[PDB]
Amino acid sequence: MENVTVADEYLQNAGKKEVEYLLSFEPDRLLVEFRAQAGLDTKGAKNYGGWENGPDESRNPDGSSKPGRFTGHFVGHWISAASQAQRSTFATADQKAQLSANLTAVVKGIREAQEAYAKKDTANAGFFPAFSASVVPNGGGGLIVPFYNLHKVEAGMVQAYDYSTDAETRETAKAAAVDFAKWVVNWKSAHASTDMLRTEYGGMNDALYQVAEIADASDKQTVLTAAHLFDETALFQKLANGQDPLNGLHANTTIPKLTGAMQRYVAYTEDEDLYNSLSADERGKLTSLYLKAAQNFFDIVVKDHTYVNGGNSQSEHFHVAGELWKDATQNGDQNGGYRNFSTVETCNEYNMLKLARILFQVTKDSKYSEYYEHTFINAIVASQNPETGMTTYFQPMKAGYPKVFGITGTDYDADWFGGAIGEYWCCQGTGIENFAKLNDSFYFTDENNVYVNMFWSSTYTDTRHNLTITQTANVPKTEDVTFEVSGTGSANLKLRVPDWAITNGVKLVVDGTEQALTKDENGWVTVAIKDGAKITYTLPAKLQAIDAADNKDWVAFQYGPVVLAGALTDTNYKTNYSYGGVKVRVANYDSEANAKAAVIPTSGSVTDWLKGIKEDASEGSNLVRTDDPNTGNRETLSFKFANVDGDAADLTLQPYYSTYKTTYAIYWDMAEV
Ligand SMILES: [Mg+2]
Ligand code: NA
Ligand code: NA
Ligand SMILES: [Zn+2]
Repeated sequence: MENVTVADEYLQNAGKKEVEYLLSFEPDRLLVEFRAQAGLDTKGAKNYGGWENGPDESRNPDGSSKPGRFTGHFVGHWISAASQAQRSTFATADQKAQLSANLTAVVKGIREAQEAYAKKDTANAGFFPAFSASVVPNGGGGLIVPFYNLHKVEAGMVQAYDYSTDAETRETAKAAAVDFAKWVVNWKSAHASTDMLRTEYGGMNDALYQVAEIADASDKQTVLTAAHLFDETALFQKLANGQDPLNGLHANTTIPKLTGAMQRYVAYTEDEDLYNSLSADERGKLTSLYLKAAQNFFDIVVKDHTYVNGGNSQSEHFHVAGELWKDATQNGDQNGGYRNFSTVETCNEYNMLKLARILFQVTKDSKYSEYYEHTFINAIVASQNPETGMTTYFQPMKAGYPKVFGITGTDYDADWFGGAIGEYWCCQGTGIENFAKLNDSFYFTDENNVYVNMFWSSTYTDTRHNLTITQTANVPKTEDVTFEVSGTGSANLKLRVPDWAITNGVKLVVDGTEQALTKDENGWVTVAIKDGAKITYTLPAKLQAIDAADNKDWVAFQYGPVVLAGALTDTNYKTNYSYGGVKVRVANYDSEANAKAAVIPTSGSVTDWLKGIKEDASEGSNLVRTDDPNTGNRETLSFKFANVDGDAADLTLQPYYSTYKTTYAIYWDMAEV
């Protein structure tokens, strides 16, 4: 098991805020709806409200009756995140003791509700009673996407089994998760003619495959059957056959299904007894249907459906391949609803990162690491307000919007949000996981190989070996990454040659001698390491312009792995949003800010102006790096346009990921005088 301490100050703050937020939740309030539906004493507690409202006005903080709600979804994410925080290195010993006690109380409380519910309703024994079993699988009575909500609890239980230090808690989580899988099988055999894939079910196949790994031998086949009930093979077949069926599909609905296809692959290939239990046909389909569907999905998404920050979707859906400008700009800027601002739901990138991660673990292809790094910085890290810890729903791509974050719904950050009842969007629930597990994908151990997935100052150890690796990195503020190795034994360090680096300037020095950048068949350079190894890896950052396939005149700028944004106008977090959907905050457009994002070359064409951008961002470039590399931290990166007219001439471009106090431009409108 990896242990990774994080020395990067921006990521330390991000992770510490999340631990504080997780600690602000009370177990009895998380447990209210489970208890109520199971007939157990609720101790007069209220649920946390918003998407965690239930049907009953006396238990809902806002007093509403049968509101649109997603009961259990955020409780499930909280179990995941509080578990992840036990494994991660942001929480102190004392924070971990308290959060672990809280996790144990929630896991035991849900198990108790499950068991009490099973006696009230034997036919549905094993159901997690977050809401009425009568609305499975399509919802009803204001309860939306039941299987999606249950998926979070089931996924949560696996994380608690994996990461709780409390033996009873692990055993309780396993019993709960296996009993829920048995429920899925019993429910579906009783409702054999009911389609349970038409309504969003989250990553239920994924979670159940993960349950099969933890189940007792005599339960595995039952859990595998449950998992496979949630494999949408008709979708997978289309994808495997090289179709792009995505136009009109809900994006966050779809992505986790393919992570579940990959979990099937992993579950069967990593347990020889399971692998051997398949037919020859089934065995071949692991590769020809499941892996192939996921590989092809990932590729079509990144090539044809992805914005410069690694994100996808508009109004929560995929649209026409390549029509990114159209989706981001031709859907209105009026306040409220889901319009231009509704690009790049943040859940989608949490899911894309998990898909890239399991594709990496199976294939070792460096392209998945390049994507991971890019999207982790420019969509996930970018999603957080560094003062509050809260996270985004949408990420607008058209210029002139602010970033809008959620609220706590707890006494955390009361100086910002006062006594307001929380909302607990999906994006806030994936959000808490993003920051609880923030250090889980820096390095991957595989036999005596150690893959460097991202470049961050950190220290890596693993209980399976006796080497310690300390990385110091600041890219792209400074260009040298160093590694220092201590301990005993040997290993093979695997390094990516980033596409974002100026290729001819990349240099690898190992123990004071330059090494060639020879790649293995998966794209990795390999360095033998042992005690006292010292590596300097020079990665000069490339400045580049990235347009949309459907509009050469809508252009974002990126320096090394950091997408830049222009700071346009001041924003006020108290008034800069409206509502859309179910209690979702959506950004309000600033048309004066948008007007500043016109990039008008003083002389010549837009094409010639773009050609005059230099990769090294030096004097003479049409976009010039202005910060001193040797002063300030990474977020002090700063750029200015040159040879342009109007307001853009005076703007600062800085990292998108750290921009939150102003409206911003990621994509600029290139225009002739
Ligand atoms: Mg796992
Ligand atoms: Na083009
Ligand atoms: Na001001
Ligand atoms: Zn979401």
